[PDB]
Formats: sequence, structure tokens, C-alpha cells
Amino acid sequence: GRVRTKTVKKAARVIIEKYYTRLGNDFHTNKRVCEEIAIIPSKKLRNKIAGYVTHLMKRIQRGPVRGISIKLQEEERERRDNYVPEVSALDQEIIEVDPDTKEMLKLLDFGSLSNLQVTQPTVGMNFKTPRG
Amino acid sequence: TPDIKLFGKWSTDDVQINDISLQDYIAVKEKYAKYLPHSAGRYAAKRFRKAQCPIVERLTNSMMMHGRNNGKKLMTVRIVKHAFEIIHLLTGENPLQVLVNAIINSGPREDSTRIRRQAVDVSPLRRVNQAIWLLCTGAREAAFRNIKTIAECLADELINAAKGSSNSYAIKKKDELERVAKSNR
Amino acid sequence: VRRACYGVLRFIMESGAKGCEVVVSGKLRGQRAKSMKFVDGLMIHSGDPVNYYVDTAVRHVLLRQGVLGIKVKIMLPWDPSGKIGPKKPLPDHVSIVEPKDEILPTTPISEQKG
Amino acid sequence: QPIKLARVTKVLGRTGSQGQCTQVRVEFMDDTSRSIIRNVKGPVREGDVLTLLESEREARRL
RNA sequence: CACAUGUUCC
RNA sequence: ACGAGACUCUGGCAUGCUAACUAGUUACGCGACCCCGGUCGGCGUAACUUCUUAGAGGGACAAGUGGCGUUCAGCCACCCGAGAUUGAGCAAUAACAGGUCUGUGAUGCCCUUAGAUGUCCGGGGCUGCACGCGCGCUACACUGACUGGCUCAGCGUGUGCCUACCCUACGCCGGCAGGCGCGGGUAACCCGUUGAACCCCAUUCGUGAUGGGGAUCGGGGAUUGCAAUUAUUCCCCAUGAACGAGGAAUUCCCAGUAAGUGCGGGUCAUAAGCUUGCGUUGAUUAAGUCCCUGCCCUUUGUACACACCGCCCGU
Repeated sequence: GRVRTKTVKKAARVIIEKYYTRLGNDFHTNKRVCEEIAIIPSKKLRNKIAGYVTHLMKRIQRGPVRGISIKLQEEERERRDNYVPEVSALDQEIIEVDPDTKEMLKLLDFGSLSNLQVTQPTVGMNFKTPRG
Repeated sequence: TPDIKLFGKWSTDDVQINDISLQDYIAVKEKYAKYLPHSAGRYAAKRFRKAQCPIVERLTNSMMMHGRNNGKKLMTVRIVKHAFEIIHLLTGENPLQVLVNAIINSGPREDSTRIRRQAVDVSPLRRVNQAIWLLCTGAREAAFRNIKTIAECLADELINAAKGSSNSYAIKKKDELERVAKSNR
Repeated sequence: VRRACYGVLRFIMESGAKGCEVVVSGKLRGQRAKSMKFVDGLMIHSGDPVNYYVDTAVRHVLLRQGVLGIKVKIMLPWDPSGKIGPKKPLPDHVSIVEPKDEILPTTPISEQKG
Repeated sequence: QPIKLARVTKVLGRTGSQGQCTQVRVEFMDDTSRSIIRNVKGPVREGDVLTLLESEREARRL
């Protein structure tokens, strides 16, 4: 029956999204941290709020969490989302071209190409699902 | 004696537990030894905290019945302690062994219940619950309006139950309940 | 009875209230007894804070047709000084201080002086 | 007709009209291979053996 | 397996 | 946004902190008594806060592990642990022709207002009894009754602005109820170390409407009050009835819980079978279900809307 409400959870994310380095993993450690970085009115809530923080710390060390704004993971996500491989996914030497979309270029301007070799046609129209 | 225990003067050892179906629900030896059949309590809070209780304390916990005698464990231990000698001065053997054959032989196997009745099997903990119960109310009428005291009736029945001699209340009500279940089975 | 009940509901918002529950019971416009209810803003009902966050006043008015009941209920605002309301904060509000803007060091330097 | 040692090895669910019975996937200490389903009364634990007065009665899965 | 009915100024 | 939660008071653990000649202990030193030791709420002293008490704090979070779960919300299990759900209070939106005009100097309106439905004095009634019903109490016995002995509590209250009326120790007188003389307590002080019952031990009875039961009723004696006859209560003796475990039916309850057992509070001049709290003895059973009784969401059906206790058809 021990299910936390919003004020246990909406507050604990503010503990993480602003104070990540000032905490650790153990409960009584960041229990003693959260008393000075957050004015919690009661003692039982003081054990309540920090208790959800350590449980979410057991998730951040293990994976990414949705409602979290941590400065060190997003820069890690930044460097993988500005990523550029030294070769492109377009710089290919063998551009396999279908026999019909060969024909469409012959009427257009770029009709005769160099690095474009042609395949063989698939025999027998069989492409949609059997009904039932 | 920090090695062995004497239940007043009764030895802890040499009680073979006959049935293997109830031996996981008879706490009577080498982990469950007490000088008294009386602890502070605490056994009746959890679901299966009733499984490791000493059986002689369980009977006293079920003996304080019918109003006026509820909340009087000080005297029901004064009944069974007197009643343990009564078994010994009739048998000569361990009186607690007689209790082992008593709870084994007075627990009904199959029991009808409201489902039209479907006769179904029972739990060993249900079985030790009923076997200790049916004798505990059987002697409750044997001393009722009779010169035979409650100490003897408590001792007389499990003597008649360890042999299944069918002159005790607990044996009769076990086989009738096994038979009326055998009707709608 | 409508115009006057706003006259106290607005008089506290110029005075800086947190919320109010004004209810005018009694008979109005006929023989039948009814109840007016103009609630607005934040206003709590439960908890120990009801003693020191809400100040309750109930009065009666004498007229020719009946006796009307008024519950002038006001939720006090909060102040850490404690001169407009209670000193104690809410049981659920979590005052979290902002992190101070410190620039992380990359160089090991000493500042011996004296 | 035999007294048989049938070891309760897992519980399925509470049954009956008032929820006074529970159904168990019971197994036999007397031979491991055959195993049936049968309602039990009273509080049930895991790994206890039962005493079947008859062995051919099987309960239906609710 | 059975289990019908209603009193109403407001 | 409210309600739930949070919150409050209490319950449990901290030989750490703060201190107690109206709280207790530890010693030391005599007195008494038995064979250096033993005991004592006998008597003083300096060190202490263990017990006394209550102030601050500290302690528990699903915290750690192991399963389980989107591996999210969470759940089951283990260990460490004084606690791995103490109990209550507070408690919304809307609603009822719920109840109170017998709580009022809260009141609209109405009746009455001197031969008064106002006020006071006397006495009676509210207690009255063929009968039905509700909450209760003591019982129906031998796990008992009866008689000695032994021994354990925790909640409270006490001298009244009026108020002339308190809680009570001690010392006597009397079988008892009760009575008389001193002393203290406006209270952690005196009562009071609150010597409670149940209990425990040991008699006696012996399945008998008996020594279970104490209804009814006669006789005597004291208290309170101006006044007790329709017996205010109370003690003594004698009387000793129904009642042999309670049909149909139905109530309350899952942990110090039910029940047993007493003790204070309220009413109180006289006064608890009621009620409100307290401690004491201490469980059986259960860790489940929608069967019943209802209750909360979702769909669906509705000829219902004072709403199925609805509506309505034919003779």
C-alpha cells in the first residue's frame, strides 16, 4: 500500500534536476543533504522525499529516466546527436537500380550514369497478404 | 541444564512423530522446548505464525472457553499439568506421546463444505486446528454437571483418542464428518 | 444580499487574502430556506492547519422575515515574518533553494596569503 | 482404497462460494510423474504433503 | 428451484 | 482547486543532552534482628539520572538484498532492527422537509398577558400495570460456590466569588452501616508506595433446584435532607422463587483484539446494573471471498425522475 503521491514525486525530481552532484546513493546521506537544500516542514516527509530520490538514483545509474534534466547525460546525448561518421550512408559505389526506375532517368536529364549497375526482375506478382 | 529441558519433570526427547503429514505442523521437539506451556504470546498475529507453536500451549490456548473462563490461562495450565500425570498413571509411558496419537487420529481427512456440498481435502494446519478443537469441547461437557473433574476429562479423552476407541467425543465427530462428506463426494 | 456578499469577497483581495468560503444560509425570496455559496481561491478543509490557516467567524442577522446565517471564512496568507499570517509553512509545500552559480574549476591553483 | 501422500507444490487460487476453498496443483511423493488438481480447505503452505483417501477425484480450473 | 405488491400533502 | 495523503495528539527505542530536599537510586554511617554476611517505604548524608518525570532532538524510508513487475508505478520474501501498517482527531462537492423553537437575552410568525399557558408555595404524578418490544445485569454451577491465607495495577478527583456544601489519614466507641476527637492536602506533598478484583494456595461442600441462583417479602438499626410513606440509599437476621446452556431468529469482532475482572469520570445533598476512560487476565479463529448484505468505477438496457418503495395491464 506504500505508493507515493505527487508531492513525494514532483518534489523529488526537483532534487535531482538541480542537485545531482551534491547527492550520493545511500539514503541517510542525501537525507542529511535534503534537509539543507530543501525546507521540508515535517520529519516524516523528510524521510519520504529523500526515499524516492535514492530509488530514482537506482534508475539513473542503470538507465535514462524521462522526467529528469541532468546536465551530464544530455551532453552525452548531445555528442551522439551531433555525430557524423567519416563515410556517409550515401557515398556508395554500387548503386543497385531497379530495371523500371532505370527507365525513368532516360527521359530525364541525368540518364547515363557511371556507378549504377542494374539488377534482375522479380518473376511473379506476389506481394500482398492472403485474406482471412 | 542448558543442554536438555524438563517439562516440569517430563523429558524433552523420545517422542517420535508418527504421521509425516503433520510433522511439519507439530512443533514439539528440539527447537520448540519450553519448561512452561506459557509464553508471552505473539503467535496469533501473522498468517502462518500458528505453525511453530508448542502444541501443549495450543491446547491451553483453546481451553479457556465459554465466557467465565476466557482470560484465565493461569488455571488451565493448572489443569493440563495435573492431567499429564493422569495419563502417565494409566499408561506408564510418555503422556505427550498420547497427545501425538490424539491429534493425529482426531483430524478429519475430507470435509464437505458449501460450494450442493463438495467434499474436499483439508490443510494439515486446518487438520491440527480441528483435531485439537473437537476434543477440547468434548471434555467441556464431560465435566459439565459431573463429579468427574475437568482435569480428568482433559486426560481421559486423549487416552481414548490415542487408541481411537470411539468412546471419546473427538473420534465420533471425526468419522461422521468424514462420512457425511463421503455422501456428496 | 448578492451585492453585499461581493463587498466582503473583494475587500480581502485588496487586503491580500489567499481564499475565502462565504456562505449565506437562511430564507431568501420566499418562505423556503436556501443557501448561497460563493467560493473562490485556495481554501483547505482538513488537517491541523485549519486551526491556524483559516479563521472562522459565524454570525446571525435579525430581520422581519427570518434569521440568516453567515460564515465569514478566510484562509490566511503565509509569511515567514508572521505579521499577516502564521509563521509555519504549509505541510505540503517544499521550499527548495536554487543552486548557486559556481563555475567548475579546470586548473589546480593555490591562494596562499599572509 | 489407499491412503496416498500427495505433496502440494503450488497454489492456483481461492475457490468456493464464499472463498473458503483454494485450488492447488498437487504432486505425489509416491510417484513423481502423475500429478492432479484438487481443492484444499484451510490455510495452505508450500511443500506440504496431503493424505488422499481417494486418488481419482480432480477439481476443475475456475 | 421460488421471490408478489405500494402510501406519495410536500 | 478541494477531499485522500500530508498534518496533529498519543503508543514503542535512545545507560546520549538538560536538570529534580514535593522524583527516585547508589553508597556511606548508625539503629533493629539472625546465624563477615543477611534484611528494613527505620534514620541522615555526599556522588548519580538506571528507574521518576518531560523537554529538545535522533529513529523507518519499501531502506538493503533476493525474486516479481513496462523493470515504471509497485507487490511478495529475508536480515538488521524497539518499531517493516498504534489508535483517534480533522475531514470535501451536493443532499434530506433527518433532529432540536424542552440549551439560550438565536429568532420570524401565531396563542396568552392579571380570574395569567408569567412567576412562586403546598401536595400528587412523570415510578403508575392484563400485554408486546429494545439495550442491559446476575445466573443456570465442580474450569464452581463458600472460608482463611498470599499478593499485583493503571487512569482521575478533592476546601467551590456565589456556595453557607470537599478529598481524606490517624486515635478511639460499636458485629455492621455508622459515630466521636485531633492532624495534613487547594495537591508528584496528605489521602497514596493508591495493599482492586480476577488471582494463587489450602479447607469445606459433591451433581442435590444443593453451600449454584438471589427474585419476592417480614423484623430491627444508621446516614443525607426541611421532607424518603409509593419502601432515597445502607448494614443485620429470616424468607430462597423462576432458572438444568435457551426455539424461530439475529448482533458484535480479527491483536493485547473478543471475553473475564475490577478501578476512576460524568450525573451526585442522598446515588451506577447506565455511560465515559483506565489498567489487569488473555485467546480461539482468519491473512479470504462477492454467496448474502450493501458499496465504488466502466459498458449496456430502460416506457423510471416525489426516481424499482417507480411505472403500468386486463377482468
